[PDB]
Amino acid sequence: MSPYGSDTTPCCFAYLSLALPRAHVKEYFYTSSKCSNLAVVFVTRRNRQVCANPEKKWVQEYINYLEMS
Amino acid sequence: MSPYGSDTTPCCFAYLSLALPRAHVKEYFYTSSKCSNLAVVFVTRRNRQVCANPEKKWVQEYINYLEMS
Repeated sequence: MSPYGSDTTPCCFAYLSLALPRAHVKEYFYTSSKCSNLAVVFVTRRNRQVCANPEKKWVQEYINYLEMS
Repeated sequence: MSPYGSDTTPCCFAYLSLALPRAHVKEYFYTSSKCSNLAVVFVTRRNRQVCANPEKKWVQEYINYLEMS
């Protein structure tokens, strides 16, 4: 437990019109609530995370695909 | 290297006047360049990081102390 919650917080704002194939992605995640902008963090099969804003339809498609698969 | 980057940025904007003693900290560090605010991340002896803006004297002293020790 950390009594002091004023620590390093993962935040991000990015997007990509050409998203990596769904076969390379493992799952999706959302940026910290501390972030002024809510973004989606895709975790690849290589466990490498990337940030993309949910307003991109590809992100929606990938989220919709990863939520069902 | 990553041809496709833009991922979670460890950022922070906080401070604490009642900071933990130098015996509780191991070292200091700076926030990522993607951060809109430069902050200092202190790494405790428990591998727990914490942030504090360098504008605080405690941070300056701890930086000056941790840079030498």
